[PDB]
Amino acid sequence: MTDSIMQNYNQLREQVINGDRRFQHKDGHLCFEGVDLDALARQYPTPFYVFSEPEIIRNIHEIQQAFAAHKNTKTFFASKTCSVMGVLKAIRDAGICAEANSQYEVRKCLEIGFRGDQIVFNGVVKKPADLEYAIANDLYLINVDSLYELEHIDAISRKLKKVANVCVRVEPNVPSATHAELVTAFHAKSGLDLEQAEETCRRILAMPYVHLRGLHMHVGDQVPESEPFAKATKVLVDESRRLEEVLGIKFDLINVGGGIPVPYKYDDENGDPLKDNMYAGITAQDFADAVIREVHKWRTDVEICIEPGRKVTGSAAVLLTEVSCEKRKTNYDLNGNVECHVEWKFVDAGYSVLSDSQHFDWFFYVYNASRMTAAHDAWIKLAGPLSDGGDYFHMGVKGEEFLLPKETHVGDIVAFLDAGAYTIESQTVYNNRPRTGVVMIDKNGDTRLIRREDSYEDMVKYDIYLLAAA
Amino acid sequence: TDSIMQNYNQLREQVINGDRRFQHKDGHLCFEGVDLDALARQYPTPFYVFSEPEIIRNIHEIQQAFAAHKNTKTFFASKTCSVMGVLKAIRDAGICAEANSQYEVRKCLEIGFRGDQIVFNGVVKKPADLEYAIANDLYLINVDSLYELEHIDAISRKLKKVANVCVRVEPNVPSATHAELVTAFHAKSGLDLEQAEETCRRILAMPYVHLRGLHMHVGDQVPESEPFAKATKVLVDESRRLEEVLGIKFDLINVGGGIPVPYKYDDENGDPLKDNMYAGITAQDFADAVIREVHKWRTDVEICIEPGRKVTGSAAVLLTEVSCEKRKTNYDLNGNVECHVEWKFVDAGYSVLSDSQHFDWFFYVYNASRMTAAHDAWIKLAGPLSDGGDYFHMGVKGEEFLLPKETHVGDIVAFLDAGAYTIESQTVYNNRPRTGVVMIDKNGDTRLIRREDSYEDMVKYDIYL
Ligand SMILES: Cc1ncc(COP(=O)(O)O)c(CN)c1O
Ligand SMILES: Cc1ncc(COP(=O)(O)O)c(CN)c1O
Ligand SMILES: N=C(N)NCCCC=O
Ligand SMILES: N=C(N)NCCCC=O
Ligand SMILES: [Cl-]
Ligand code: NA
Ligand code: NA
Repeated sequence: MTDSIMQNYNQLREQVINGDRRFQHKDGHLCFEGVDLDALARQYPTPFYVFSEPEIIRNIHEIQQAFAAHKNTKTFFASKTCSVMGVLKAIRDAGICAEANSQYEVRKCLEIGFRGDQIVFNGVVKKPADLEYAIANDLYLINVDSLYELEHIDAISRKLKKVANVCVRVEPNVPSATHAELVTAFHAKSGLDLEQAEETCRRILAMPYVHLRGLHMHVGDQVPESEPFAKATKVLVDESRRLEEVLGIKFDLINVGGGIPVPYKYDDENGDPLKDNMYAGITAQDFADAVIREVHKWRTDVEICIEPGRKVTGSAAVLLTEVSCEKRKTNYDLNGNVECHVEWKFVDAGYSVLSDSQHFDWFFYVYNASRMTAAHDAWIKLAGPLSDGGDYFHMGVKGEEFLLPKETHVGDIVAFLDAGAYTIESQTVYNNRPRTGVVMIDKNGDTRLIRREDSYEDMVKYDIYLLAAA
Repeated sequence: TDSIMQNYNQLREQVINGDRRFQHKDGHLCFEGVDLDALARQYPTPFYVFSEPEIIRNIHEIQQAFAAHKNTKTFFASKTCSVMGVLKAIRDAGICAEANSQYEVRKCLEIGFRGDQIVFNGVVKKPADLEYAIANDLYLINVDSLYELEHIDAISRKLKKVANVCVRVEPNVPSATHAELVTAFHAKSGLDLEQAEETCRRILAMPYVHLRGLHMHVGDQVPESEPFAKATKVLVDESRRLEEVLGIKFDLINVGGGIPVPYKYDDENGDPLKDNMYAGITAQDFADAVIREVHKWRTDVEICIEPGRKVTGSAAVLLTEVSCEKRKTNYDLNGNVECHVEWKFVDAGYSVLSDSQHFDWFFYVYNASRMTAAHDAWIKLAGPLSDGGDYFHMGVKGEEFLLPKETHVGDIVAFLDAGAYTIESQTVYNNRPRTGVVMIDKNGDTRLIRREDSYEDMVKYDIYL
């Protein structure tokens, strides 16, 4: 079976450079929208991320095509997924809107060109200063998370004499087959209890500068099944319908959140999405079909807002990291007898550069971009440069082991695929390694830097100290 | 439960009545005489406050531990915290510095550590990194691979500057810390022990590489003395043997770091070998084991140690403002009520205090604004991030913490023992800024030593029109 695993992985390798809309090969190198990534990793210092604006556009089209059966849909990119300004601008250019989770996320969306009526503000903590900024900028929605926050919205909206447009976020009591930390609709810190929606909405109606637009929920992240979306949307729809009758109102909209999964493992025939959510399980079309069906049982004219994040960018980046050292190690037992030997390959990216590979057991395809057409036929362990004993990549092809060509040598470029969601803002300067540069491939296939690597002077500029040596 | 609550409040009283770091005044938690509620009104929360006096106390513990061995050299592992004012306090306390990257070496030099006070560790030292170290006359480069040693030979020859090295070896010694924190067993780091002899033979023959000794590091937060005793004995036996074989006298032996810090103080209720939030040993037990083994061989040789966590761990407190609150209902998959949860939201989440989420790390949590009030209410403590999992799971009982029932939005919550591995691991996830850092100096005065990331700082890395 360990040869079949190896055989299967190289079947996947050949699929990347043969039937993948993102990738080709040239001179034995992995290519991304026609850009030789080996050559690219010689022009910029590794490790760095390369994003594909073509692939962002493709993903966005998939999301929008998915909702064709409901004309009045509004799509808000969850900027928490990636808020590099060049990536935000590409998403604005593609024609959808923006969702933000903090005052500075709202500000950067405004700065990059999203209008206030293109921005939704989510979050379990919106301090008075955050609310005042949001209300002064005529945000499309502030998705109210608590009665405490609502009291501030009432007072600040009156103070500003500006209408605050709100959804009431409710927990629909719907679990999902994703990471425990990634469920947000079941025993959650976020949202009001469903039971509190009625009186909350009633009070918003009486508030002169707070305009109730609808109800909000968000199921979770990387949800690999359509049923949670159907169940949760039904809860929201049923309460929306009931409140319309009870309160004598007509809701502008309903906001069903995000959570469309992205494939991080592609050989679906070998995977069970309900046991391993690296298998996506559903497409954007399944998500749309589930949401739209439930909403249409209530109104076909109401506006549906969605908040996809991961799906917009997840598949649209690659992490490029150079093999920087190598060693063979012996593993002994407690009495000093050999157990095995381990071929360690060290790349210049650790978990401070790719957080979820460590902290959320996230799988990304790993290939030798310099030897993309070579058989990946050696079992190796892939370590980062950090001090932590545990800074190596545990989510291997088999156990903690990866497959690379037996010819791999120091200086080869290793590529992590599907590296575009939740990979940039989560970086650290642990061990004072810099956070990575970020390169963008535009619609013409041309590359440019859209974020610099942190410089040394960046490592210290935040500190206040007396310099001792120049 | 009632017992857990009484025990937690006995611990609370001990914080303000029998802890060298803390007092109470006006009902508020004080740190070295500084009112932390008052301090949190002067700076935007969340932020960290470090105590230079406690850093000094910790270094004194470490150096008093080694009183039986005159020639001991102590290198603060700067990966623990390299805020420049923290490095300055450590430098001013009189010990040395260890670095894990070219930029760590540079900031150590810039803040005033001399080259001869700096050890460079790392499994990846690229030629540019090695050249920078060699050019700066570092006391040690702890060689981690033969591949790296070949670059050291060539660069040292090219610069005509002597490179001072240890050979790091894996001692084959497991330890009862986190799997991710073991570094002396099945590790990515070090050479196999059998490779030491030939590697040392070849270094001797290199004209611009000087062999100082052997190096190992057992792990981080090691709750037991036996692994250090056993790993040191391995290094000492092989140091003795190579001295005989090669006819040399080693400069030193470097036994690394790993002195644990108490994150739970009620040791009478603790199993350190299952829950290493209990420290299990002290610096003195660490020194006793190391010195006991080295002294079977040489009493004159220099012992190098690389403590990180022990220097700063106990010397900081994360201050975070209660910023929202709500009560929720947890239902089962049949609409039946399971329980009722009181959520308190602070303005710090795991992007500020990484290890509370990513390594299941426990820190004492108290209401600094109501530190003299009974912590008599069961709450769940959430951060502000989008993630549903951004709440503090390492509670007083399960995922539940105790705070005064009087707790209000605007109160200041303190996380204790927040001084190790808490700053450089922060992120700007959700575009919340990495925190400011305040230092209480030796005279009890406060000053900002790191600014909170501003909006501008965070967009400044991007290249856009
Ligand atoms: C309220 C809300 N909206 C949308 C999203 C986006 O999630 P995803 O990236 O999985 O689409 C999130 C992030 N979990 C969220 O918290
Ligand atoms: C080589 C080396 N020495 C010293 C340390 C510091 O360890 P600690 O903070 O547990 O004392 C580390 C990090 N575990 C290390 O990798
Ligand atoms: N999360 C932490 N503290 N990791 C590092 C432990 C020491 C290793 O370098
Ligand atoms: N680090 C990750 N991916 N967290 C969950 C992402 C969605 C939550 O907001
Ligand atoms: Cl010293
Ligand atoms: Na109103
Ligand atoms: Na020599």
